[PDB]
Amino acid sequence: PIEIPAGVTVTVNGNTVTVKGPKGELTRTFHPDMTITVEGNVITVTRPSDEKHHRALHGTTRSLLANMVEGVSKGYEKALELVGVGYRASKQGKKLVLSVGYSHPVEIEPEEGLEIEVPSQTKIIVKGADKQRVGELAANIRAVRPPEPYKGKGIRYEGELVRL
Amino acid sequence: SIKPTRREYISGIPGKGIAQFKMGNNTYPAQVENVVEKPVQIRHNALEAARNAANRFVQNSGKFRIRKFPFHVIREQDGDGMRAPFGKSVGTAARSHGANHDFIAWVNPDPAVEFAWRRAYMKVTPTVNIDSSPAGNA
Amino acid sequence: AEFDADVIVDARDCIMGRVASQVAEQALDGETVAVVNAERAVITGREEQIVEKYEKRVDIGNDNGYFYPKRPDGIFKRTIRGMLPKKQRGREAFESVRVYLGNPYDTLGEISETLGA
Amino acid sequence: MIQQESRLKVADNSGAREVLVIKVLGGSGRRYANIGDVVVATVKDATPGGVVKKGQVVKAVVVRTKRGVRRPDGSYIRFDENACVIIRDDKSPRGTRIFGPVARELRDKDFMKIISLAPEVI
Amino acid sequence: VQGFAGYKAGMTPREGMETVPVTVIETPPMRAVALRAYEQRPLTEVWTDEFHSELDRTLSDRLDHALDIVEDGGEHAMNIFRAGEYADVAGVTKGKGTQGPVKRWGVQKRKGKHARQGWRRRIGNLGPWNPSRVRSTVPQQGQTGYHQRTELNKRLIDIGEGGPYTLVKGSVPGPDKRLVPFFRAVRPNDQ
Amino acid sequence: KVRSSVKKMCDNCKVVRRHGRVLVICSNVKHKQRQ
RNA sequence: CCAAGUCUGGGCUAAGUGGUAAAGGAUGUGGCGCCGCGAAGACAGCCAGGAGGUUGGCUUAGAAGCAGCCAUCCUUUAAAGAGUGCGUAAUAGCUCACUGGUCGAGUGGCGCCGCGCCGAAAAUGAUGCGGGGCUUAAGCCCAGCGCCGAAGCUGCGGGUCU
RNA sequence: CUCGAUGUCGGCUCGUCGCAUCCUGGGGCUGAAGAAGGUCCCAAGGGUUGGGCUGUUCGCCCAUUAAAGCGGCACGCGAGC
RNA sequence: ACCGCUGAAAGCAUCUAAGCGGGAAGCCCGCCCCAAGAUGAGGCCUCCCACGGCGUCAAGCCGGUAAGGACCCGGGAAGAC
Repeated sequence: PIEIPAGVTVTVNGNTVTVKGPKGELTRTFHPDMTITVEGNVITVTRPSDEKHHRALHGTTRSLLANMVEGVSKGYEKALELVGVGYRASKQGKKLVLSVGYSHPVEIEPEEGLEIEVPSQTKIIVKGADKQRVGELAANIRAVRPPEPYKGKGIRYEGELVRL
Repeated sequence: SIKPTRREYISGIPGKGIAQFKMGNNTYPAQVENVVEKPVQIRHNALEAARNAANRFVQNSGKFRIRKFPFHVIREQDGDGMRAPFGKSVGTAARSHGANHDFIAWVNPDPAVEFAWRRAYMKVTPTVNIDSSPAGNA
Repeated sequence: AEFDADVIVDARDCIMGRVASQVAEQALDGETVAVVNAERAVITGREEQIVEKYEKRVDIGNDNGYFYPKRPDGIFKRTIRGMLPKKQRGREAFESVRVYLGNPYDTLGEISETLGA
Repeated sequence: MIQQESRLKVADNSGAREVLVIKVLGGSGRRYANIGDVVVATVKDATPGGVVKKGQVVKAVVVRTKRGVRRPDGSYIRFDENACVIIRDDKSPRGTRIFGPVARELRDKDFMKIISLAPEVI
Repeated sequence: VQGFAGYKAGMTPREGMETVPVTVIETPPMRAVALRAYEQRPLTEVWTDEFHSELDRTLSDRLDHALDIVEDGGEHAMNIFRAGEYADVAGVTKGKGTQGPVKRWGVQKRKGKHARQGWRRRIGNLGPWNPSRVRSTVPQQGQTGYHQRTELNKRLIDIGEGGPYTLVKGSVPGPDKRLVPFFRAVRPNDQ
Repeated sequence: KVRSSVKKMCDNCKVVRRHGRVLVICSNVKHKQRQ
């Protein structure tokens, strides 16, 4: 039960939903094992089960959709924290070049779609087009570089804490 | 149901050795209690014990009453080996006739004693049934 | 390659059961059934434990050996062949049936592949 | 070469004479004490109680073995004898002094200490 | 023919800087017979006679560059194998024959007090009571001397022509001089 | 840890189902409940 | 595989349970009763104070809910927390057990069940009997329906003793 | 079942399974900083040493080691000692 | 095992049924060693051409084709034969 604001070109074929937009050019999938919902100016949930089970099944799609959108129009953003009294980073090459001891930093690449940013060496973060494909990779590096909370330092999901 | 040789020739006329009945406190209505369904020469000892540990965790008002008590017993290894077996006693109790009035957690509003007994069941052995009495438990 | 047109059939979706069942049925009587489809095929949901059982055909290796095919092709091998015995006819009855992947002549593609497909 | 209870003299003065070979030092399996190598044996007999004394739990190394040592220089070297030197956990000799020559070896596996004390290292 | 190969020269070491023993190997270009491809259908080996004079007494790089020498007319000089390299060779065991479970297969024999007793060579046992008859496990006097032996990390040091021949890093060609040697540097690790 | 017999620590430690499995969860290394 | 309905009817399974196991657990799932309310516009999100005499007794060197043994009351007022809770040296912050705006139509609770998942580790190699089977797959429960199949019983005809 | 007969302790050799795993990797836990330990879940690949004294296994002792594993199969093996 | 992302049913959370990834001396592959007698006898190249007379679906009896092979001899780290 939602919307499809400005530009959300929507094509639901075979079970795939093709969503074209601004900086959100995206083609996602969407179950045939249920009921689609679209009307050119809105859209929503289809009851191919109405029953608790599948109920949620779409009770998820809903979001799913919600994603396509917000994703297709205003892309996503993951806020990362560079907390290292030694570690540090600042883009380099078509990827990131973080560092945190060891000896060989590392170059990481946001394959077509994903795209990282070095607002300022210390902190960084990613802006993709699919919260999905984002949060993941976004993290897949947030760890990539041990956050070890033994006493404070390392890659950490924005809004963390400490320890003892 | 093999039972013993007689109430005064083999082994009959004892105190069975245990820790008496009543505890907790009164209570006119509130029916708080415990019973079973299992059949078993209720393991004396195990028995005696159990119930007790019950008081161990509570203390005062909650009919820590308990309507059980063994009074007969088994026997086995003593003498030659395995053949013509005489008899050496040990371990009396009482048949928990496939369920029945166990002990009672009886009192007005004092579940602080229901949980208790509860702790009392946990223990025990043969599963046990958690229950209430005429009215329930308040 | 090309052959007769005697037992002209295929597969896909259906129930990887009675499926073969008759296959033979006519596998018996005295007929040749050359079809195909493998992948398309079908069989019990519970994929998972689905791909297990036949991986039980997978590494079921007994010194004395115990291959256990690794392409749809088989799956049907076993099974079917299962329907029959092992004295003459039966046997032969196993050469008389034949299937294949995509298409040579005018959930049933995962366990295999899975364990070999 | 040189294990179980093969015996070998001293060349240093630690206060020894000869020593039985318990274990070949290094790690599990291993079956051999070849100069440079380090042995886990004891006194078969030692002077009149210099500082060591007969039958003393010990640690010594390899420097003289008629087993013949093939020098990476496709060369060959051996001796009329088989014995070595004691040591202080810290691959460090005791004998204040040396005796019969020895072989580059040592150096290669640490010990100079003797390397030079030695009258002659072959 | 996908590879490169010839026979055993022999062994000897000598020189270097520390010194090192290898082995000699004979083989110019033993011509080029067709080439591996399963195109349009089943393709593998042809034969447009162009061989020796006797032979009718019996009448994608590796293989690729081949095309280079196998179309030249036939032959194909050996030696990319250059200065400091790791091919691999597959000799032919050695008519050693049928021997006792002794050398055939490592094993301790007749001990002392009975390590002689006109006693000796002969395995210890087979299978227990309940288990079941036998295993295809314990080898047996499994003849030897004929195996299609070979190995790995086969480093070649140098080569020269006067007669196309190769010098090797540690021999162990398996089979004997005048023997059938084939080399390669397969999934090298020293790479 | 306790594999067998898990039951709610911290006044939160949750009840989750992984692989039908039931493994305790709650904001504490001192709860890593699992069976 | 081997003869005979991939019968029909209406439930229940989403683990291959069926194809061995107990104490012991848990908003699994499906069917039955209870306490409170949604126009004193209800449980879970969110705004806020997150009340004062409560800082009482053993031990105090520290109970002063957030060491533990006993209390469990009063209040001026929007009501209240015998302050279940993470802590530290006791004190010192948050958290509902309290409700306004923003929604708005079903939300939390125990008894009764029928089906089901953890505990449940083994020695040659693997197992429903085998191939196999997930709303006639098929299992399991309750309903009607017709076919199989003994040398048993009818038809055929002979045997034989009382 | 076997007395019209299945030759029994330990050793030797040749081993083969198994996992409740001793060494070994992977993990979560800790009253874990490091390091090293403890706790428990997943994995058997490979591997798990010389002597001593004892008929012994077991076992104590000596020097190692990552380790110096528990147990099957008539506590495997006498038509093999 | 073990760790995460995206998110239902529980309008708040959840590695989760469905969607996508992380992660082991371990499985599969890969590295050597056979090996179609795997009766599904596999591929391919390079040779050899229709001989005789007899009743038959004579797919049966003879010269053959050094295509070709063999046997016998002489020899081999090939080897009991």
